[PDB]
Amino acid sequence: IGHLSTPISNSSAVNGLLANLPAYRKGLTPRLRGLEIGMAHGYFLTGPFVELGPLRNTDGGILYGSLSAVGLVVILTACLALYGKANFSGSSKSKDATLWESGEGWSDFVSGWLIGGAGSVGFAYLLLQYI
Amino acid sequence: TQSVGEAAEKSFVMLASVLFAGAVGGPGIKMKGQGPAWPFNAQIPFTPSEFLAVTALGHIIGTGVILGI
Amino acid sequence: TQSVGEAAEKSFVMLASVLFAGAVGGPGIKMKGQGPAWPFNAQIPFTPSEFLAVTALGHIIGTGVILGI
Amino acid sequence: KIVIDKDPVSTSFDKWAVPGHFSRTLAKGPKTTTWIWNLHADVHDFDSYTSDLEEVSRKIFSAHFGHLAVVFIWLSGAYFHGARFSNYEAWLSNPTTIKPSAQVVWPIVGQEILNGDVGGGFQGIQITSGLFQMWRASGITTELQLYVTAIGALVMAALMLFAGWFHYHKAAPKLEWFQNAESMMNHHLGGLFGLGSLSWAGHQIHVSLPVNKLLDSGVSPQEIPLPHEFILNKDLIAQLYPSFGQGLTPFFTLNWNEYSDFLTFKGGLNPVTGGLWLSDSAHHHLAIAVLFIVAGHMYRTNWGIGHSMKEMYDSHKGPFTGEGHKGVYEIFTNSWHAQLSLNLALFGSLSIIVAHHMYSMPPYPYLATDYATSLCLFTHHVWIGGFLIVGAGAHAAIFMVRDYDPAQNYNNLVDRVLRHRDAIISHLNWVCIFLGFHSFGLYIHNDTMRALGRPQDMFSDAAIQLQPVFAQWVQGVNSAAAGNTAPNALANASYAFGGDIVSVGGKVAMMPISLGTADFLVHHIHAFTIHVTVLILLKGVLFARNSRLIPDKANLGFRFPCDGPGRGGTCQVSAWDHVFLGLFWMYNSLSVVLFHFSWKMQSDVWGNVTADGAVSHITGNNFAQGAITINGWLRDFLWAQASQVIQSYGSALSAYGLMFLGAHFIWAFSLMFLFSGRGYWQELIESIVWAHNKLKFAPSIQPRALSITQGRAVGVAHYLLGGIATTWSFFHARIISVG
Amino acid sequence: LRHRDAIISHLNWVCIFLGFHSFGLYIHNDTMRALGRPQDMFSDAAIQLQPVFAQWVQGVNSAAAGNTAPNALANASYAFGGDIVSVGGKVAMMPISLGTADFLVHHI
Ligand code: CLA
Ligand code: CLA
Ligand code: CLA
Ligand SMILES: CC1=C(/C=C/C(C)=C/C=C/C(C)=C/C=C/C=C(C)/C=C/C=C(C)/C=C/C2=C(C)CCCC2(C)C)C(C)(C)CCC1
Ligand SMILES: CC1=C(/C=C/C(C)=C/C=C/C(C)=C/C=C/C=C(C)/C=C/C=C(C)/C=C/C2=C(C)CCCC2(C)C)C(C)(C)CCC1
Ligand SMILES: CC1=C(C/C=C(\C)CCC[C@H](C)CCC[C@H](C)CCCC(C)C)C(=O)c2ccccc2C1=O
Repeated sequence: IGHLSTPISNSSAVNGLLANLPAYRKGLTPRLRGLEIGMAHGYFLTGPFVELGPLRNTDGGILYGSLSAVGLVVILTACLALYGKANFSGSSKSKDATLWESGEGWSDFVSGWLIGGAGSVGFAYLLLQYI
Repeated sequence: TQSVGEAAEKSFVMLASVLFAGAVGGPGIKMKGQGPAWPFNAQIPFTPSEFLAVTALGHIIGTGVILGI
Repeated sequence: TQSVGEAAEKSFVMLASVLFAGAVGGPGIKMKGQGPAWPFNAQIPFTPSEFLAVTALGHIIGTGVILGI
Repeated sequence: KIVIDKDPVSTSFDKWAVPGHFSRTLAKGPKTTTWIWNLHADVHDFDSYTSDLEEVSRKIFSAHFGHLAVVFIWLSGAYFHGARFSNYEAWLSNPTTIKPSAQVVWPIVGQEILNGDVGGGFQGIQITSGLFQMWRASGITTELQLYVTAIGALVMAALMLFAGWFHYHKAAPKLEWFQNAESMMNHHLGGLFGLGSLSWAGHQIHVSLPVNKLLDSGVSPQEIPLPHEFILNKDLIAQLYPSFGQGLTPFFTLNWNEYSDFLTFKGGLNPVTGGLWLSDSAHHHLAIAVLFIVAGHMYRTNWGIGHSMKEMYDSHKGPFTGEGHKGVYEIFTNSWHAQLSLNLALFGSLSIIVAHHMYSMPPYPYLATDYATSLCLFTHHVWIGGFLIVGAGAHAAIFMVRDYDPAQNYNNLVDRVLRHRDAIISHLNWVCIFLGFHSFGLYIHNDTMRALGRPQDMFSDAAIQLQPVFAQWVQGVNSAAAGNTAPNALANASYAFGGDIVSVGGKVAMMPISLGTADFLVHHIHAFTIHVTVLILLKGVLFARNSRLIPDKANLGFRFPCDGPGRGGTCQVSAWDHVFLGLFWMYNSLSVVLFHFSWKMQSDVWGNVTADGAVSHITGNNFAQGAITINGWLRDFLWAQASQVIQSYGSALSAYGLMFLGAHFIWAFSLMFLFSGRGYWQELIESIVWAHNKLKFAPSIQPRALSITQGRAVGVAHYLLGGIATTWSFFHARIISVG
Repeated sequence: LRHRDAIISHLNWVCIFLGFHSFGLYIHNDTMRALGRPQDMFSDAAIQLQPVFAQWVQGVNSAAAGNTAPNALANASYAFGGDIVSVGGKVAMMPISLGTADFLVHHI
C-alpha cells in the first residue's frame, strides 16, 4: 500500500474528532466554517498577551493585551489572503474542490475567520476585565 | 492568575479536566449510543448519557488536580 | 427583592421582557423561517434569526421598564 | 428494570394448620418420629422442594425481610431496656469509675442478688455489650431520645415484616430482576455503603461531634445543649470548632483545607477518653462514602457506560488456567448457594478483622479502659467470624453437590481446581503435619526441657530464641510510618506498634504490644489450626461429588450419613460431615485465638497506672515465659483465672459461676451423642415401647431414634453450646473483678 | 526502518521546540537585561521557571535516610539535602540547589 498498519492508525475515537472539526466537516458553507475556526483560535489568543505582556499590572493589562490579540488576527487574515492570492490563482480546479483544494470560498473563509477573530477576542476581554 | 480571581482560576482547572477526561475517557467507552438522546434532538457527536459521565469524571479528576496543587 | 440583589433583580425585568416581547412580537412576524437554522440542527419551534430579534426587542423593552421603574 | 407479577401467594391460613405443605415427601403424616425432625430440618432450604428458580428466589427475598425484622425487634430490646432500666445517666455523670448496668432483675428467690452495687444509685447486671460507650459517642444524653428509637426499631420491624409480606404476597419480582447483578452492585455500593456512611458522616458532625467537644471539656450531662439546637443556633455550633461560619461554600469552592478543625487526620486515641477521635471518624466515614459512591458507578446498566462483569472474565484467561473465569459470572447468577458461601467467607473474615481493629484502635469513649467489655467485644465477633466461615465451607459444598454444572464448566477455573484436587489437598495435608510438629511440638519440647530441669534448652527468651523477625519489622514500618511516609498524621494508626502509654485515669487505654519468642509460637499455632480448618472444609468441597472411594457422593446428596461398612467401611464421607468435622476444629482454632488474646491483653496490655505513669499490669507480665509451655497455659493461665468464677457463689457475679458449671455439663452431654451411634438406641426403644405396649398405649407416632447425621448434628450443636458458654462466663467473671 | 520518518520528524520537532524554549529563553533574557527591564526577564526575582520536578526528586531523596532507607545513617549524598561538610577549611559537599537558572541550563 502507501501507508502503514499499526494498531492505532485510523482509530475511531480520534477520527470522531477528526471528521467533526469545522475544517473537515460535511455540510458547512465556507462563510460559516471559517467562523467556528475564528471563534476557536481567537478566544485563547488573548490568553498569553494579558498575563504575559510588557505591562501586566496596570489598568490596563487585559485591555491593551487584548488589542494585540485582535492585532494578531489581522496579521493572520492578511496571511490567509496572501495564501489565497498565491495558492488560488483564479481558484484553479483540483481533485476535490474543498474549501482547501480548489478555492471557491476563500474570501468567504477569510472574511468568516475575521468575524470570530475579532468577536471571540473581545468576548474574553469581557470575561477577563469584567466577570 | 495575575489578570483573574483566585476562585476564578479553579474553573480553568475544572473545565480542562472535563476535556482531559473525555479526550481519553471518551474513546474507552465500549457500548456507546444507548439512550436517551439530546433534549432538542440536536444531532451531536456524543450522547448526553455519555457526556454526563465525562463531566462526572472531569469533576473527580479536577478535584484531584485542584487539591493536588 | 427581599431575598436577592439590587442589580440581580434587574435580570428578572430583562428576561421577562424577552418573554413579553416574543409572546406578542413573535406572532407578528410575517415571513418567518428564513435562514440560517440552529447551530446543531436542533429542530426547535423558531429560528435563530427570529429569536435574535426577540432578544433585541426584549433588550429595548427591558431598558424601558428598568429605567421606567 | 422493574418486572413484577401480581398476587403470587394468597394470604390464606389453610397452610398454617397442616404442617409440611412445602415438600412432596411431607404433607403425609408422621408414621415415625423422624418426620418431626425431617420437617424442622428441611424447612428453609427452599431449593430442596421448590424446583423453580424464580419461585425460590422470591422465598429467599421475602425471608430476608423477616430477618430484617427480628434484628429490629432485637435492636428495640437493646434500646428500650437501655432507656428504661439502665444507669446510663448515672454512667454519663461519671464515665470512668461507674461500670455500666442494664437488665435490673426481678425481686424473686435471690436472682435479685445479681442486682449488685455498680456505682451511683443503681444496682444491676454489669453489661459487657458496649452500648454505653457506643451511645455516648453518638451523643445520646437523656433516656428520652432513646425512647422513640425502640419505637422506631419496632415500627421499622413492622415495615420490613410488611415488606416481606408485600414483596411476596402481593408484588413479588421476576427472576430477571434478581439476575441484574450490575444494577444491584451499583446500588449496594452507592446507596447502601456509600450514602449509609455519608449519612452517618452527617450524623457524626451534626449530632455526635459537638456534644463530645463539650462532654470532654468536663462540664455536665445537664448544661450541655440538645442536638436540634446545633443545626439551628448556628453560633452555638460556631463557638466549637469555629469553621461553620463559612458553611457549605468551602465544600463547593473546593477549598477543603478550611475544614481543619472538625475534619482531621490526627490518628491517635482521644486521651481524655482513650478512644477514637470523632473528628477522625467523621472524616473517615466521609472518605468511605465518596470512595463507595464513586465505586457505585463502576458497573454497566442500560446507559452503556460501566464495566460488565461477563465481559471481564472472558479476557481474564491465562496459560496456566485455560479458559479463565468463563462461566463464573453465570455461577453467581444461577446458584444462590455459591453466592452464599462467597458472601459468608468475606462476612466472617470481616468479623475477625473488626475484632482486631477494635482493641488496637478503640472506637468509643471509655471503651478502652472498660476491660469488662473490650475483652468481650473481641471474643464475640471472633466467634461470629469463625461461625460464618464454616458456613462458607458448608454452602460451597452445597453448590458443588447439585448447582455445579460440568456443561458450563469445561476447562475453566472451577473445573481445573477439581482436576488437581489431590495436589491441592495433599500439599495442604503436608503443611498441617509440618505446622503440627513445628508449632505444637515446640510446646512439647518446651515441656520436656522445662520439666527435666533444663530451661536453657527450650525455646524461650533466655534459651534458643524463636524471634519473630518479620512482625517486629512490620511494627518498625507501621510506627515510623507517621510523619515519615504518612506526613499529615499526628500519630500512627494505633499505639500498639509503638508510642506513649495512653491512660484514662489509672487504667490503660492502649499500650505497645510487644512480640517476643512466645508470640512466634502461638501465632504459628494459629497458622497450624487454621490450615487444618481449611483442610477439612476444602476436602469436603473438592471431594463433594466424587473421589477414588465414592464416585456418586453428590448423587447421594449433600447430607447423607454414610455409604455403610463397604469399601472397608465408609462413615462420615459426605460433604455435611466435613462441616461437622470442621465445626470442632473451628472451636479448637478460635479458642486458642481467644486464649492468646485474654492472657496477652491481661498480662502485656492492661493494668493499673500510678501517677508518674509507671504501668503495672494485671497478671504482671507472665505471658513471656508461662505461655511457651503447655503447663504454663494450664498453671499460670487456666488455673489462675478460673478462680474468679468458682469463688462467686453468693455474689452478683453468680450466674457466671452457674453458666461455667452449666456449660461444662452440656459439653459432656454431647459425648452421649457423638461417641455413640443410632442402632443401639433404636434397639433400646423396642424395650421402651414395650412398656407402653404392655400397658396398651404405645403411640401411633412410632417413637424413633435420631438419624445418624442428626446424632452428629445434635452432638456438635451441644458441643459448641458448652465450650463457648464455658468461656463466655469465664471471660465475664475474671475481667470484671481484676480488670 | 519502516517508520523512520515518524521517528526523525518528531525528533526534528522536539529539537526545534527545545531550542526555542531553552535557548530563546536566554535571548529573551539577554534583551530584557539590555533594555533594562529585569521585571521582564526569566529569573528568580522575575517570571520564575521553577524546576518543581527536580526539586521534588531532590526532596524525596534527601528525606530517605530513616523513612525508606532506615539503616542508612545519613543520606545517599549531601547533594540532595542536609548539612554541609568541611575538610580542612574547604567544603566537601553541600546541597546543590536548583532554581530558575538551573532549570534554564538543564533544558539546554
Ligand atoms: C520596528 C517596528 C516595531 C515597533 C514600532 C514595535 C513595537 C512594539 N513591539 Mg515589537 N517587534 C518588532 C518590531 C516592532 N515592534 C520586530 C521586528 C520583532 C521581532 C524581533 C518584535 C518582537 C516583539 C515581541 C516579542 C513583543 C514586541 C512588543 C512591542 C510593543 C511594546 C509596547 C506595548 O505592547 O504596548 C501595549 C500595547 C499593546 C499590546 C497594544 C498596542 C497596539 C497593538 C500592537 C495593535 C492593536 C491592533 C491594531 C488596531 C491593528 C494591528 C496593528 C498592526 C496592523 C500594525 C510595541 C508596540 C511586545 C508586545 O506587547 O506585543 C504586542 C512584545 O511582546 N515586539
Ligand atoms: C488433642 C488431641 C488431638 C491430637 C494430638 C490430634 C492430632 C491431629 N489431628 Mg486430630 N482431631 C481431634 C483431636 C486431636 N487430633 C479431635 C477430637 C477430632 C474430632 C473433631 C479431630 C479431627 C481431625 C480432623 C478432621 C483432622 C485432624 C488432623 C490431625 C493431625 C494434624 C496434622 C499434625 O499436626 O501432625 C503432626 C502431629 C502432631 C502435632 C501430634 C503430636 C505429635 C508430637 C508433638 C510429636 C511426636 C513425639 C514423638 C516423636 C513420637 C514418637 C515417639 C514414641 C512413639 C515413643 C494431627 C495428627 C488432620 C489431618 O490428619 O491432617 C493431615 C485432619 O484433617 N483431626
Ligand atoms: C550558534 C550558531 C548556530 C545556531 C544558532 C544554529 C542553529 C541550529 N542548528 Mg546548527 N550548527 C552549527 C551552529 C548553529 N546552529 C554549526 C557550527 C554546525 C556545524 C557542526 C551546525 C550543524 C547542525 C546540524 C548537524 C544540525 C543543526 C541544527 C540546528 C537547528 C536546531 C533546532 C533549533 O534549535 O531551532 C530553533 C532555533 C534556534 C534556537 C535559533 C535561535 C533562534 C532565536 C533564539 C529566536 C529568533 C528570534 C527572532 C524571532 C528572529 C527573527 C527576528 C526578525 C524576523 C525581526 C538550529 C536552527 C539541527 C536541525 O536542523 O534540527 C532540526 C541539526 O540537525 N546544526
Ligand atoms: C486541557 C486539555 C485539552 C483541552 C484544551 C483545548 C483544546 C482547549 C481549547 C479550548 C478553546 C479554544 C475554547 C474555545 C472557546 C470559545 C469561546 C467560548 C468563545 C466564544 C465566542 C463567541 C462568543 C463569539 C461570538 C461572537 C462573534 C463571532 C461576533 C459577534 C458577537 C459574538 C461575540 C457573540 C485537550 C482536549 C487537548 C486534551 C486534554 C487536556
Ligand atoms: C429534575 C432535576 C434537575 C433539573 C431541573 C432544573 C435545573 C430546572 C431548572 C428550572 C428552570 C430553569 C425553570 C424555569 C422555568 C421558568 C418559568 C416557569 C417561567 C414562567 C414564566 C412565565 C410563563 C411568564 C412569562 C410571561 C411574561 C412575563 C409576560 C408576557 C407573557 C408571559 C406569560 C410569556 C436537576 C438538574 C436540578 C437535578 C436532578 C433533578
Ligand atoms: C440418646 C440417643 C438417642 C435417643 C434420644 C432421642 C431419640 C431424643 C429423645 C429426647 C427428646 C428431647 C424427646 C422430646 C420430648 C418431647 C417432644 C416432649 C413433649 C412435651 C411437651 C410439653 C413439649 C438417639 O436417637 C441417637 C441417635 C444417634 C446417635 C446417638 C443417639 C443417642 O445417643
